[PDB]
Amino acid sequence: SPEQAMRERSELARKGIARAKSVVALAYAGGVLFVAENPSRSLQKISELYDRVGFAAAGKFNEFDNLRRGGIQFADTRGYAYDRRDVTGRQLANVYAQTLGTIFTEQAKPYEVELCVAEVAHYGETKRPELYRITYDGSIADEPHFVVMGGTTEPIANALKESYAENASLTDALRIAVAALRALGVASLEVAVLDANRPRRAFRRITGSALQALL
Amino acid sequence: SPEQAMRERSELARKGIARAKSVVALAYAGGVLFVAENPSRSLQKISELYDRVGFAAAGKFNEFDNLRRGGIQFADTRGYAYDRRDVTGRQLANVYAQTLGTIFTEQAKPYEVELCVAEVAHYGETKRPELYRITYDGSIADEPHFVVMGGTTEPIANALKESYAENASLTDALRIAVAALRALGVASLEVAVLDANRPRRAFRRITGSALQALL
Amino acid sequence: SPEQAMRERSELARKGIARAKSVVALAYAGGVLFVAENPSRSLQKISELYDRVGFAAAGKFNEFDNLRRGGIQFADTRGYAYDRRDVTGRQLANVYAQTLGTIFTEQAKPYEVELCVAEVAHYGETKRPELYRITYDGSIADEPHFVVMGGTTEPIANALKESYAENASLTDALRIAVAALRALGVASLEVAVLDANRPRRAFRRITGSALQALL
Amino acid sequence: SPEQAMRERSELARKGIARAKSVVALAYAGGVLFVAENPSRSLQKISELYDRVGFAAAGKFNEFDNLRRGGIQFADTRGYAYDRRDVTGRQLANVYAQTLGTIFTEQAKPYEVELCVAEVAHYGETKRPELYRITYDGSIADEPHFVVMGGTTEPIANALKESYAENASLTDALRIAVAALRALGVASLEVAVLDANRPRRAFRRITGSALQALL
Amino acid sequence: SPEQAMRERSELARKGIARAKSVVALAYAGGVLFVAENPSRSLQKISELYDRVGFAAAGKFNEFDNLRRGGIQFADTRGYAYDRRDVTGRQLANVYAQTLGTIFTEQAKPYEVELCVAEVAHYGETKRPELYRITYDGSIADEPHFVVMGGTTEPIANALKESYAENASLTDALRIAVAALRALGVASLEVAVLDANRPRRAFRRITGSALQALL
Amino acid sequence: TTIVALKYPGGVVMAGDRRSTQGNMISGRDVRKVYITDDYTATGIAGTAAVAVEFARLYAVELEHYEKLEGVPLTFAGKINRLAIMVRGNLAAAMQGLLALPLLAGYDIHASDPQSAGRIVSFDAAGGWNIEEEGYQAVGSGSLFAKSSMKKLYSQVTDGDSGLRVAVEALYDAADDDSATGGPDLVRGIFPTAVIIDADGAVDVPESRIAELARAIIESRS
Amino acid sequence: TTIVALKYPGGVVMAGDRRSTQGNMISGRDVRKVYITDDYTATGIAGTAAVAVEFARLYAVELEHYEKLEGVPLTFAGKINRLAIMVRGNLAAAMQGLLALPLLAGYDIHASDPQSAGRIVSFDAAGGWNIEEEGYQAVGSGSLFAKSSMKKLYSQVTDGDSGLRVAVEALYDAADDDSATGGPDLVRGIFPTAVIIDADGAVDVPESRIAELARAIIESRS
Amino acid sequence: TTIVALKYPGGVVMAGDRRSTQGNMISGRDVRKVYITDDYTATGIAGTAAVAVEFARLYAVELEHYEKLEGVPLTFAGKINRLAIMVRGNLAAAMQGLLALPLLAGYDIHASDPQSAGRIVSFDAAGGWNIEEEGYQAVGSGSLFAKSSMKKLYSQVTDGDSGLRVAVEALYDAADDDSATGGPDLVRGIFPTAVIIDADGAVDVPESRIAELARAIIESRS
Amino acid sequence: TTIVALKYPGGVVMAGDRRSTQGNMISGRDVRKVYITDDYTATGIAGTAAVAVEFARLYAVELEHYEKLEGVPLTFAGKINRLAIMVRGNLAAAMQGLLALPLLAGYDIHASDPQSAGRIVSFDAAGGWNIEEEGYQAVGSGSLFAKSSMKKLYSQVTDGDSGLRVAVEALYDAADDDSATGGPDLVRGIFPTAVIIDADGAVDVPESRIAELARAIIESRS
Repeated sequence: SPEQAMRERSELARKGIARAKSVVALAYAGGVLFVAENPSRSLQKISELYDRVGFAAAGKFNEFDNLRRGGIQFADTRGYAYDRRDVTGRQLANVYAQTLGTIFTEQAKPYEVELCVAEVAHYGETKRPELYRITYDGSIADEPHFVVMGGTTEPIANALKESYAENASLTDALRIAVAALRALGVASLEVAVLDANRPRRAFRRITGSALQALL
Repeated sequence: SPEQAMRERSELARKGIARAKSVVALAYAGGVLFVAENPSRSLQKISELYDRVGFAAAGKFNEFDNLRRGGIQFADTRGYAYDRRDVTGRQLANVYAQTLGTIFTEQAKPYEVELCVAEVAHYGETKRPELYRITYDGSIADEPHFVVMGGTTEPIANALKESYAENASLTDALRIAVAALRALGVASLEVAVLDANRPRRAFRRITGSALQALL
Repeated sequence: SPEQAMRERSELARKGIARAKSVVALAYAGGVLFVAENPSRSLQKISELYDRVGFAAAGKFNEFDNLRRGGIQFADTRGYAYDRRDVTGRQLANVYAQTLGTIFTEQAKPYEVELCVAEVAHYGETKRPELYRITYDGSIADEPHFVVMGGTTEPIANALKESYAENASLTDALRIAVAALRALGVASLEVAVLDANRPRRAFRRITGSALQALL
Repeated sequence: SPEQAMRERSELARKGIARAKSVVALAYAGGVLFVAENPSRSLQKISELYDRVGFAAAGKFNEFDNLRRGGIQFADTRGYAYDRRDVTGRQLANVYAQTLGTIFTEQAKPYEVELCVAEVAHYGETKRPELYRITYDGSIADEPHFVVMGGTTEPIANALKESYAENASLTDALRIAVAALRALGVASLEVAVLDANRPRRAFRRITGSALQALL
Repeated sequence: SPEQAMRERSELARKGIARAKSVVALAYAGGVLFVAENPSRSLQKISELYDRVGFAAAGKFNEFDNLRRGGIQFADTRGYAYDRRDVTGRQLANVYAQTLGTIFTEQAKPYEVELCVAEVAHYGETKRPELYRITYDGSIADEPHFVVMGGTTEPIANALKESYAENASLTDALRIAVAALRALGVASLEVAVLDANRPRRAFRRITGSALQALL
Repeated sequence: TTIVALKYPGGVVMAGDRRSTQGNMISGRDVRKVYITDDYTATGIAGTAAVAVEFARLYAVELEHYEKLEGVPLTFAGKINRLAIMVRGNLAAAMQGLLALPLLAGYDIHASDPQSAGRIVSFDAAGGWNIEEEGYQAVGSGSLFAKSSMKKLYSQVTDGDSGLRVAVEALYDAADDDSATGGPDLVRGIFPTAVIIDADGAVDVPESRIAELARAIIESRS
Repeated sequence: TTIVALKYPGGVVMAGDRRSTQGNMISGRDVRKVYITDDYTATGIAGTAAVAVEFARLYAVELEHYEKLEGVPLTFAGKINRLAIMVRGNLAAAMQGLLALPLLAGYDIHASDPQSAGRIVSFDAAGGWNIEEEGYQAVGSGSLFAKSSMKKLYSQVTDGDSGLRVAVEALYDAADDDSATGGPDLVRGIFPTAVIIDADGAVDVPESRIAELARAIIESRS
Repeated sequence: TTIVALKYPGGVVMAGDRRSTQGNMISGRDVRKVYITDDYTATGIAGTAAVAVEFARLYAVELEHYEKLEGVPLTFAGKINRLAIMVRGNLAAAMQGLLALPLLAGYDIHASDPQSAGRIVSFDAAGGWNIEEEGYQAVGSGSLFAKSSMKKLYSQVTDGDSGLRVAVEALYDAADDDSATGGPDLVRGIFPTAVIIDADGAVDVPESRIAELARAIIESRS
Repeated sequence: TTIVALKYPGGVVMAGDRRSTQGNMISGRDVRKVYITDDYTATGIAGTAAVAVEFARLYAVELEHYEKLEGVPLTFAGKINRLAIMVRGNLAAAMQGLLALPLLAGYDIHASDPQSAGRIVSFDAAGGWNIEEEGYQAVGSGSLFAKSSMKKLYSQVTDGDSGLRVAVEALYDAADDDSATGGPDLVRGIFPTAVIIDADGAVDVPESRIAELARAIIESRS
């Protein structure tokens, strides 16, 4: 039955998501913070999409790497066609939702990926950071506080919900994120920030000695 | 047998539409009023199609967003080809019915959406507003008073039929719509109007302080 | 096996046609009269194909609307290619039959429609009106007196057979058609005529006060 | 099994021609005589293909009508390419055989038709008329005396075999054909002749007063 | 069921990989060392991809030979388009992961191959050699010390884990690799090195009397 | 070739000559250059006769096709836009000698004041359109003389008959000053064609009225 | 080349010469330039002989093809439109050197008055068509002389034979004034071809009648 | 053609003339060359009238299409880029005579200081754009005279009324020194069109105010 | 136009004028021709202004696109190759008048010696590139005068300020001997733009420093 096929496909995608590392994206005073469990130093699950737009994912590496490349290609073309300030995270989230829905419906195997797109305000502007979560079937949700991806997200989400504090500093937010994600050392962590204080490009990786000092 | 496949596709679409928020489009003295249960502030289920033509939908977001973009593309092309006053809501409703029927019959998964196209009179012209409802299979119907989409529509339809008043004011119409939809708060509501008194563009969103005061 | 699948497909089309409003087309002294039960005011089942050629249909609206558009496109192109008087109702009926047969055989879901193409004589010329009926599978039949479409056609067919009179006036023909269709009011009725007395375009709608007074 | 499918397809076609009207094509002194039982006055089962080549068919109307149009297109193109006298009934019979075989093997539903291609001699030339019967699967047979198509052809074939006489006049040939087909009035009869005495175009229809008087 | 197809496709690929010769790629002081069991002298499982990038594989010969040619074509085009020093082993590993995932998902039979890409530092530059292992389904992993491919890999992996020594010379590394691979002779072995001391092209084969003396 | 169009209180009138020449040689003495496209529109095309007939036929088919498909005729702006698009599409062929200049007259049923519902639209070589507000327009080789005659005679227009007479006189002046424009033929009895559009629709003026008007003008100038 | 056509009460007649030349050299003395396309239509084509034959054959094939497919012949307007379409499509090749000008004569069986059912249609270089109402037309290099002769001689046309005589005399004048049109060759016995169309169809005039008419004309002018 | 645009404290104003000519002949006397594209932008196109109308319509359609699709209007840089792309795509047609020069006036609602939120953008034939910082710009055949008049008159601009008066005077000077630009017609009552953009949006200036200003300038120069 | 670049111990400096003309007429007084393509490379393009802006924007977009996709910026050779490909792709349009020559300045972070990490790259019309080893380069219509001035002034370059002064002096000389280059306008206060690249990145020189240097040069030459 077509309904049986759809349920089996959804079960396969959900099982793929569950057997994966966890990623947390949380808003803090300076912008958005991405913390991921990544033992690899070369393969990155956190990346920049555009000047004020960042990307995080959980699942099979090649699939969300392809989605990352497609999103970057879309964002650069859209920024060139009209202007850099015309690109927003909502457009990228919508494109990802449509693409993932098409993949889930039409492709032979569904994408076992769970995506988050984060946007911060421009320089010298005030605006609450926006977080959008996209699932395997193409569903889109707006998360106002934090996004948790991959693995068993119930304990992680509960810990984040209890420990969340608005307008927290970078060090405090990082400590909260690692403590919630534990339920790790300087290595086997990928940390990045969308910093609203930067002039043009907000994305910045925090690795090595600086991460060890903050952690 | 193919008939089993057809009934299973219809059941899948009906289940998808039922597990969704409800939308109400009702005609009042100043035009047409759209009220939707939308917790999110960025995703919109109510939109403008053309100068006097508005659009509402219920179901999977990305599907009716794709249909929204297609209808906008059709309306702009038709208006450029002949004239702005040659675009009517009947043509958009017919195009939506045709494309929805084609998708239901041929696509891998049927679209779990229900659409409503509303039209108001031009400036300095009197005409009863038109409401068209299009379902997943492509069936198109004309509703003279109100259209209810998504969720359990029987109680909402019964409440509207009991409380509907022709030529009601905007405040009375909004109160009736909210009362029928409840069977909500200032937030988690999307309110829009096709206002027949506007010179060219009738679509207008009612949000924030205005929605708080009027409701 | 192909036989079982074809029988199920034919049964699906027949059940689709059965749960639909009835249409009657009958020849009278002035030409051809179309009477349909149409509660809607905007969605119309009776239309003009060409100067002296009219079209009636019963079934799913989007399907026979698509067929109507295709037939109009064929007729206009044929008239422009050779001449207006070289377009006949026989050619349009044959094109419709071939198209419907191909759709039934090759398409995923058969068209649940039944068509009638009617033709009258030119101005200042005497000729018996011609009525052609096309079914879902493409079978084409010539009905010399009347055509009944959709729903349970047996009672209306017998009522017309008992009540039909050749060379009847417009009022008498409308009374007979309404009486047979009942076995309705001014509203929820669509009435049109191919009038052989018109100079070029024979199609004319009878709606509103004229329909009320004549009936 | 592939053989099960082929046998089922052949049975479907055989039943398709079985429930159809019969056509008899027989050679007489003046050429070839086609006699069919056809109540309709607009739908024609007997037609001309080329100057001395005529065509008859029995089965589903739209299918053999498509075959008729294709054969006319082939004949006119071949005649223009080389000469009018280079087109023969054998070539049309062969192309029909190839087309019908391809349709039977490849198409979703086989054509439920049987064809007869007849040819007579040119003006001032003596040659026995040729008749070719083409079946639903593409089999082609050269019939020297008469061809019977559609319905239960056993009694008609036996009656013709007992009653046929070479060099019979047109009136005697029509009497024999009608007697064999009855086992009919002026109406519900289609009579045509490939008359070898005509200078260029041999095909001629015999309808109305001439048919009523001659029969 | 998608799950059923994927598990009978994964076990097919695993069985194909298992019945194959084992390859070891391990880092040593001078760069990277590839040691494989290859009795043939013309068919080679170890090859160069680019100036500082080498390739090793285990499985069906024609499949990873096709992958080798594709990787070489990608690397040369990338080097020509931008520069030779813009080509890294990480990009080649990513391309291999994409291609292998697509083949596993879409092709009729998945490739029964297991790839390893090795990169060393440039001339006069210090950097730890990088090893990437790509499996049949497109999964990509980073190995810091050694990679074992094909056959029963548990004994060789344990032997290397026990006996691996960082900064070991070429002789010590070759002896350890051969000892672990045994758990054979100068013939039926293929030995190659990515040598970081070479000016431009690092890949160098060690065969014949040189391999006899070194081993 | 000359086609004139002018508004009168409550409607519009549009007239055209009958001569078609190939060089200096007269090839046609009874060509019809004014066509009734729809119930309330009439178009007249100057230039090559073949292209004129082709555009008239194609434009009428286009409008009828849209009306049959959508069940509602186009607004006047839509008709203007379609004609302008068709003119723009022929620019390449016009550069090759297949030139056609259309002039469109209509009656807007959706206008507010019915007495001022007449509309005259002129198209230039680039496909642009302009709704003339001076009340008259002309196209063809003799368009300048016709327009300059209408400029002086337009004060006399008060109704349909006066507008028709002024149009006929303008065509007569254009034929008087231009050799490619055919004047009223009193020998063969061939006179300019005319179409009058008002609230009741568009109707062809019978040749009798045009003949009497032309004879009166001819006797006036004698 | 010269092909004339003229109407007489109750039908039409179309006549054509026989000479075909390349440059100043005579290459053909017995070319047939008038074809009977259908039962009630005849077409002559002037210009390059190859293009004339090709268009005649293709037009006859097209008309018979439509008649066979739809079981009913085209109306006269349909045939005119198809011929005009081929004329328009040949414009690119006509500018290249393969020019062909057709002239169509027919008898409308659907006409109201049988005495006036004959129709003559002429096509110009741009593909536009015009139905002659003066009763005669001509095409070819010598068309002007033939038309100017028929203008004087058309008052004598009262039936089929008088019309045939007038057509032959017009061809004689065209051949007398133009060197590319062949006259009656008495030495070789080659005379113009003619086709007469009436209610009974289109029929070729036998060579003896045209020979007698040409001899009478020649003795008259001596 | 001549279109002037200038900034005043708190907004921008754009004015344009009404004449349209083909060569030396005056063909249009009431053309409108300034269009209100969005709530806060207005564009004027000089050159071929047909291309001007086409670009105005298409640019407005594109901006409104983007706003409808994305739910938010383009930033001023986005609008500038779309207009520049449109200009660049017309280079082939401009080399063939269908040239169109746009001048864009707008109000940057996202600008920090409302008193300096007016923006003027000029385009060249190669599609490049420049945001004028001198406070005034002009396009058209008489653009040089208009710019040289505004250079002397711009010290008097202090509000919307003064800016409108200076724009009208610049148009008057351009029409005075150039024959292709139409001046204020006191006979026909046709005056240049104007659009004023401020924080409240873009509004068409009523004809009465422009008529008063033009009459005052005319009596001042008498 | 003129854009100069020169290396100094520890970095590179690159300056450009502000004038843009259309023939002999000055149309722009504050054009910015020197861009910061990325944190360590600046690009200045001489020729058509539209093409220069388009190439600068596209080159910056391509560099950032590669950096975002691959997770590591291009090497200096890769950037040079991409710019050369971009130049070569414009040759067909350059023959049509859309000519543009770029000059690239950079600071190679991967170079062994920081004191000599500045790089100057010049491109020709055929896409060929050359890394200048004499320490200075110039492009534009006035490039010859700038290069001949820097050939004499380059012995004074010892740090960033000396290099900036030499670049401004070279631009002053180029503007002095060439009318297409704009000199320092003391009336409007418009001065050449400059970019300084060193180990800390690429930064724009504030206008006050360049104004001071230009005033000093002008007083020295008075």
